[PDB]
Amino acid sequence: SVVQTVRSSFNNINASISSINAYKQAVVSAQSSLDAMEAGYSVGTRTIVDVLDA
Amino acid sequence: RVPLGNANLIGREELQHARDAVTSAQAQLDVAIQQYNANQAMILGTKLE
Repeated sequence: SVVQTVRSSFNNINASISSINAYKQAVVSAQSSLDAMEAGYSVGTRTIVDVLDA
Repeated sequence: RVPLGNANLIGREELQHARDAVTSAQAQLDVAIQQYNANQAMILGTKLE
């Protein structure tokens, strides 16, 4: 039982690292989309609902 | 559309197409102007009688 538990914990740490990387990439993508939506609104090609959704 | 292009937040093809549309509209306005001038050359006297 100790064998299996320690192995599982190790794999879990690795999975956590990978998930963190994925989420950082997602955050950057969302920031870019929000900046685009805000600039469009500033120039007058988009409403404010889009800004709030972003 | 122009300012968004300064930053890379809009496709370059779209801005190119906007520029082309402006140029085409100018050319067609020139066509209309020349047609009007062509008609005017027959009645430049400015008196009916």
